[PDB]
Amino acid sequence: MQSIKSNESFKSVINSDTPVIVKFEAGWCPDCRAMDLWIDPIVEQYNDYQWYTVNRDELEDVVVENEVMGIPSLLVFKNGDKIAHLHSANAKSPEQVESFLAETFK
Repeated sequence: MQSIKSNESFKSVINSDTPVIVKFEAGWCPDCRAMDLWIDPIVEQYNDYQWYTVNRDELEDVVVENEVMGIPSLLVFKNGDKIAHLHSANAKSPEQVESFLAETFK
């Protein structure tokens, strides 16, 4: 998962013809840390898609405008449009993330 470090970079990768998956997170967060222990196989299954991270405190403008309400959240984009949003309250286990991505990519 490559880190996005600016608003322009964010705009740029979300205007992809092929879908893009972005994890919003922060370094202090033990739920964000948890997710990293189990997310790598899901990333591999979903290899065909680009995965990125956004630090929630670093790009607030992005966070607020994409209606990111807690962390970790997983949002999916295609041609600039937000196509799915996994809110952090439901992002607690690999089962939950897998199910969200299956529902979004079906």
